Amino acid sequence: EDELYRQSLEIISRYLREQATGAKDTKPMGRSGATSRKALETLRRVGDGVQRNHETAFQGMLRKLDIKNEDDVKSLSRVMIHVFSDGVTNWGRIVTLISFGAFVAKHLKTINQESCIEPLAESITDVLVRTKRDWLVKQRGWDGFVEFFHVE
Ligand SMILES: C[C@@H]1CC/C=C/[C@H](O)[C@@H]2CC[C@H]2CN2C[C@@]3(CCCc4cc(Cl)ccc43)COc3ccc(cc32)C(=O)NS1(=O)=O
Repeated sequence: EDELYRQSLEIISRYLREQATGAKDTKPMGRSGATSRKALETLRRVGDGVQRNHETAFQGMLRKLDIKNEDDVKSLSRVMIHVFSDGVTNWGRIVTLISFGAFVAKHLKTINQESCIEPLAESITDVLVRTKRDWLVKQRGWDGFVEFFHVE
């Protein structure tokens, strides 16, 4: 019914949850599982590097957002639209979107608000898919993501 949304949510939710808890989800992927698995391998390799390369800026933005509760987490959609959607789209910026999401997910675990991680992943997915579908489709979706970051 909306295959790109469903697959995006699975990849994003899995990465954020795994980043927060330190444990891999053992459940099978849904449809397009082969691609989703490679997308997840790519985020672990690339997204983890991004959180370190931008550590000071990431810690700074986190502090500025001052996330304490569910209402603070709900406020993030507006900021993501402002910063991510209102700019050039490329894979790098999409990785920063998702990687900073993981950064926030880990924060939510530290403040014992782990229940907000899946809603956060839904919000990120809404921003990504619902504001950049045209670009994502043209760039071959998650297959394109995997191809873009491929290690020979
Ligand atoms: C060179 C650039 C990366 C480094 C920039 C870091 C910035 O200082 C802040 C640290 C977090 C980033 C702001 N923001 C983080 C935002 C905006 C802040 C709220 C938020 C919340 C969640 Cl859950 C996820 C993302 C975000 C929106 O997503 C992006 C996407 C691309 C770039 C920036 C960005 C963004 O600017 N990406 S980029 O690759 O062009």
